[PDB]
Amino acid sequence: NQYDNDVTVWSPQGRIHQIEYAMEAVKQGSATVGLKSKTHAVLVALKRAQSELAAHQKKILHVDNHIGISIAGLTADARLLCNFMRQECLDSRFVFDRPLPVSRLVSLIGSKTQIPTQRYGRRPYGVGLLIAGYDDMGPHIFQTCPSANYFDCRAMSIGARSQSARTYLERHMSEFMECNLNELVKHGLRALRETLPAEQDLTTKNVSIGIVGKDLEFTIYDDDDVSPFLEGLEERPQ
Amino acid sequence: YDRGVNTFSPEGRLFQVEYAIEAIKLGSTAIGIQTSEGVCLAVEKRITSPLMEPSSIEKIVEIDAHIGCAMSGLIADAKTLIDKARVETQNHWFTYNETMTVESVTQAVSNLALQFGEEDSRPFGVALLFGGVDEKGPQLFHMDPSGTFVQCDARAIGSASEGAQSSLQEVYHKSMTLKEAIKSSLIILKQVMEEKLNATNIELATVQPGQNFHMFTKEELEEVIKDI
Amino acid sequence: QIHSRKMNVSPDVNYEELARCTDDFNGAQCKAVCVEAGMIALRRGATELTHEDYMEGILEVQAKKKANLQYYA
Amino acid sequence: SYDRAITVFSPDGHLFQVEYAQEAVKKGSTAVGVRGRDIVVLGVEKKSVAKLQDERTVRKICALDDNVCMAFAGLTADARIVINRARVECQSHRLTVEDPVTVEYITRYIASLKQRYTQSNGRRPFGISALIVGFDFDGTPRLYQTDPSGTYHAWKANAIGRGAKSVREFLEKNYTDEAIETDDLTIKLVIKALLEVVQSGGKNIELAVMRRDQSLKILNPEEIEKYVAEIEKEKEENE
Amino acid sequence: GYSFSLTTFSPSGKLVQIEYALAAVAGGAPSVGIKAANGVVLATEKKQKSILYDERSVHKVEPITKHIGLVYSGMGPDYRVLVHRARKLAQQYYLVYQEPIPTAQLVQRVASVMQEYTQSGGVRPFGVSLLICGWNEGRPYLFQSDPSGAYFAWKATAHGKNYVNGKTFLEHHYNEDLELEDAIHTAILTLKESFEGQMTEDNIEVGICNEAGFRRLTPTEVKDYLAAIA
Amino acid sequence: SAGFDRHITIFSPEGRLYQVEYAFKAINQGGLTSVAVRGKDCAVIVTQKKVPDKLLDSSTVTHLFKITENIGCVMTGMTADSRSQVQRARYEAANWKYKYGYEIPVDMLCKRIADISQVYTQNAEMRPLGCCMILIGIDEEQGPQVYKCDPAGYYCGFKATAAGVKQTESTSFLEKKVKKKFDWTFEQTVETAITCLSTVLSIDFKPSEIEVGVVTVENPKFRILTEAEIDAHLVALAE
Amino acid sequence: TGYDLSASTFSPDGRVFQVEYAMKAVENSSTAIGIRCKDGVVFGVEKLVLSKLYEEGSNKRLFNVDRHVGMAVAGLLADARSLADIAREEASNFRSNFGYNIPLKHLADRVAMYVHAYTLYSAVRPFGCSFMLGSYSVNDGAQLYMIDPSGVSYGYWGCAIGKARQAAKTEIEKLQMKEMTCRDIVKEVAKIIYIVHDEVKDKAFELELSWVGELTNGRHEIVPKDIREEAEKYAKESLK
Repeated sequence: NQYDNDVTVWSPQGRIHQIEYAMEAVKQGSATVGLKSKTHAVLVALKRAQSELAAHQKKILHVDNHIGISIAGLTADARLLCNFMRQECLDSRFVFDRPLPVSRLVSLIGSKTQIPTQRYGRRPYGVGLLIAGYDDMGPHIFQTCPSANYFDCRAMSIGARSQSARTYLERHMSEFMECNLNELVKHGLRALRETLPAEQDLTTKNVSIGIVGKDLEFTIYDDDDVSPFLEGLEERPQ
Repeated sequence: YDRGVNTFSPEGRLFQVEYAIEAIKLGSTAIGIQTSEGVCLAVEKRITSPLMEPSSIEKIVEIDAHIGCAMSGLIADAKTLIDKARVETQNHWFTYNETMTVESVTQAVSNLALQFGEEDSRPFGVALLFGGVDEKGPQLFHMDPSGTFVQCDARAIGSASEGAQSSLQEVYHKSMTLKEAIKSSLIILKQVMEEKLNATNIELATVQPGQNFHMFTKEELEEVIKDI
Repeated sequence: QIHSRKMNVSPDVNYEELARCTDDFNGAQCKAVCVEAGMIALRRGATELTHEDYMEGILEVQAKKKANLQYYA
Repeated sequence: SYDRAITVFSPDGHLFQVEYAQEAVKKGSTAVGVRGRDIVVLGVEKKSVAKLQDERTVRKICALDDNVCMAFAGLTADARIVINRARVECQSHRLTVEDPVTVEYITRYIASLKQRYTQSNGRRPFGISALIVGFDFDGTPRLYQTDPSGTYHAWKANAIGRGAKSVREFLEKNYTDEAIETDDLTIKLVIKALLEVVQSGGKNIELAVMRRDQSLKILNPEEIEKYVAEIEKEKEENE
Repeated sequence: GYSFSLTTFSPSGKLVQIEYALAAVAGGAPSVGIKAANGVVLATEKKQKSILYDERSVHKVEPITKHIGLVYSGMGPDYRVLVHRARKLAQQYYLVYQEPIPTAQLVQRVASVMQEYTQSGGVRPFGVSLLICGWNEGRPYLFQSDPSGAYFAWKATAHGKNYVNGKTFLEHHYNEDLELEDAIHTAILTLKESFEGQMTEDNIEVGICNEAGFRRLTPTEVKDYLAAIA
Repeated sequence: SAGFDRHITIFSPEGRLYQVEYAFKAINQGGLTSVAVRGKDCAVIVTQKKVPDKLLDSSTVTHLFKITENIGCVMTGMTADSRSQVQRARYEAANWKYKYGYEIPVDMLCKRIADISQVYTQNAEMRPLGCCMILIGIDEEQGPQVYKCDPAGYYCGFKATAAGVKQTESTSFLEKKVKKKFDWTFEQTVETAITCLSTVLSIDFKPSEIEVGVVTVENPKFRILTEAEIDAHLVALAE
Repeated sequence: TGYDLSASTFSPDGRVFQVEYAMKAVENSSTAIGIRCKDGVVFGVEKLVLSKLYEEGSNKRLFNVDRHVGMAVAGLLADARSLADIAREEASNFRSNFGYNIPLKHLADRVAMYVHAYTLYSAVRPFGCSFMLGSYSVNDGAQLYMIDPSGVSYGYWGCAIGKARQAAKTEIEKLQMKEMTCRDIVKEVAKIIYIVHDEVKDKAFELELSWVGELTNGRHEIVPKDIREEAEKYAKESLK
């Protein structure tokens, strides 16, 4: 095909297949889970292992005490956007000394990721992100795509095998809004279990959680926090 | 779909840096193990000519006394990464007056690794093993031209890395003493590379929490020679 | 339902559940799933086949399942 | 992917362009240098200055500093620009830095220069390799070589392709772990390598010997012929 | 093929791209330039796709000083850009050396200019060849600059489409001891040989360099000289 | 012919302006046509304002523009590039008046625009402006002028000229008209342009179909004729 | 084919197919309409519900940052956000230098010139959205503008961009925009939105409205369908 040069090439079909390949690179990532209540925002991650003598790749990165992120893609661009959001949060704390609202930051990332999509010389940032953030205007759970677009989701899941999760969150969204933090994290864990293969099960080693709240700063909930929340998980019947 | 890094492959991958991963295969194997007693790194030489100075191959190099480093790839990009690591650690000490923790070294090195197609080049065909004993105890990490890094209890990278890694997985566990881990790595290397091991064709390095200096081994491999 | 009509399946099988599992499946792949359930029952030497056999059939039909998708490049 | 670009990997990870640089060196002539008991000795061969051409403009050897000299094989233009770069670098570092220069730093510098000019498109890598000699390893002699791939190493003795295939094998067969007894046996081994070299007639062969305490010395054709005759006689009673 | 890029040689050691630019020179309107004992003559012809033009709204003959004549054969826009840069370069030299441009200095500098577009694929050389005449040290001189970035002198020359017959006419007709008016007559004769149709003041303009200064022929002078060509 | 036309900077083996002709073909796609005619003391421009739909506001689809209070302009090409070049012409005229102080005649403006267009033709960074230029202006104590500039950078004055799709036919009509010396007054000039266009499109135009501009020695202020004035001109030709 | 791959590469005849690809990509996007009354302008946009993972108001296609301008898009949303940013920057530049409100004609002119500037250079591509520009000025008149990714802009009594182009144009034609006020315009806009392929092949859609006029002191505000639900029920008046 002639039409697979840089994103500058418009397809006759009205597409730019580089962008679609970027979405596929998003689907190249592992399963992720993101869900909020009316008072908290929680994202749940599945840390992919490498071997019995190596550690799992981390999926949840800290940007600010009020905004958290979860990645799915080529980790290079993921970390580059992570540093970007860290810098913008710092400038927001510097100028007027105010925690940056989620929406404006996400719009800035959208513009930044869009500039490559028009301009030759740089591939668009090809990583899928889940964003958890709370501000003085509202609680937010967000996702973004390398197409330089972002979507505010009550409940969201990206990666391989994610459709079973997506069905779980679509069925249960009649429940979360006023669920407590423990119930919300249990819902997230149940959503993760849906994507699991029949031969693999959740444990502290491969599960990562991230929670932010109006009265709870964003922190990354790894093995230590995974240990108590594992109880109450839905079983695996047939 | 191979002209440059800044083009996405149909599956979402990149068929330019995946070959940079393939460049790791043509490099010599190296072994790295993290143990509670200490961190050890092993490097294969395959003596190329008796006239060479054996230490002239920089596949075993130190960036600071509390930390270790090992290489598998093109020695030029290897030396570039080595120099960058020494520079970041020395500057971190200059500004903070403390040792640069090994995880921060691995992260900060990777930003230079993240310049193949995002500034304004090409990924360096080198894969590295870091071993540090610091504020988080004994540590061993692995990093690859793709820019991803991982804390490792053990790791083997380079040519014939797959079989060595498999055997090490069968033997190693995350609660060994250091000496038996070195012995396992040594027998695996002896199995794989050429022949009966000696200082000419293998290199060894190991750093300890109580000895945050001198990972290198210089003719104390004689104990290894008489033992293994 | 159509291709299992001749195969004497156990009545306690939720074909809606199989449809839930068999995403992206074409009709030919679903027929292959039923045939694979039959062959799995034969491997068990089963007198009759059940829901579990259908799950193994899908698991063998569905896809290559692909390699470790974070270590890629 | 193919070899048409500098920065492109082969699908198996190879960089065919730098391999082509090494091979373009490999077509370049013989160049073998050794480090003796104290002295480092080199021998320039295959110049074949034909009558009308003068041998002075050949530049068989150029001295970067008083403790390091170079000639390179391959393309003379690249050799010359690298000579100028190394000379400027060593002189400027000795003049500016609080402490003077050692051969290790200039080795690192030239290796970095080759790696740099190799690193990007629109910038051809050098097609030259050279064998580095240093005097001030705390007064001890040491020997390196350099390669277009931006690669350097340390040797007791080294050669490059056209001279490598025969002469280097002859050295690895002959090289005694005892350092050549005095600069006399150092020059004797250099002349033996030249005997392993193609023609050894002395019409264009010239040598430069540096003692690692004394500065660089240049050998006259008459002394070279005398040494060659001595080595031929030594092979003569070797029967 | 090798003309796709200007930065590479052909195996035959030829720059194919530069050659095709000189083909555009052949596509240019023929111009005749010869020198006489008392001066130099630069003549050229013009035709219009329709009589709707203002044929005097532009000029093909242009000066660079009060005593320099200059004519081209190529596409107009590149010619005009090169004329602008040449005039500016002459002004810069006048500022620096406090003297007007010599003919030799002007031609070498403008040729170096026209070489400046002969590097890198992002730029294209002028499809214009220049004829330059001027007075220096009390004697007349003439040269020619071509898209190759070079120059050569000429006691008698012409270039454009159907130029070879002009060369033949100049070989068999030009002598070094001609007079200025007879030079203009020879120029209009060889232009008439070079191009078809009647040559009128709407069709030709001629500039002549006199040792004191250069001037362009007025339309009435063009009508007078073109009429009664032998 | 084929292959070498893919880039603007590449000369085809025949040495031809292929990308220039491609810009021209981009011009001809828009089904439009314009003409400018010079008179004894007047200059007249008129273009077809072929309104495609009624839901648009007719004021937002004009193609006559004032670049100077005493200079007129008329377009033929894609809307975006025409707007860009009229903005550029306005900037150039303003800059000329800023630097020199006194007037910038139509000659200077069209010459400058043609020069800049030649610049974009010369460098391969940016695509040439695929639209044509026609202007009218009064000159100091000499009379009106009509000038035509094109993507090729060609630039010249015109007693009469045409642009758009209907090039050859309109030019032939004008050529048949202009062969006779007479008092080509304002009314006669505008009538000639209008009838030229009404035959080349062969349609009985409604007044909204066209836009008429004029500049004259007696009225140097450039004017765009109103619809009622268009009807007056049409009933003048009605005889 | 061949003379197609770059926005700066001319075709052997006619114009660049890159721009044509841009406008057809605009043609397949979600529909957006905008209708102006005597003193005001009203916009209408249909949006697709994604999945239930959507958050009833997320990633909406209505954006307005100007003291008297409303603006809606019909195209790929990322380029829509970028063009909104460029429009905001241009409006702020004009407000800072000139000190007063920009005429919508000049603002649309500058934005469309920038858009077309993104089609001139081979290193950059034409945009993937088409949007409309709505405002009122007490000084000189009432205006509506429509801008495409080809850098071409026009003013309309009413216009419609999306997968409803011609049908929605006909639905505009039945109106009498010269004399109607914006209160009826909202009802007709919402009804027209619902009649033209609300969920024929699509599962379902979300409707959002924009409304700027003289009656609201020139400023733009989103007309709330949270109140009076009158256009919403007016659309359902047309189901049979």
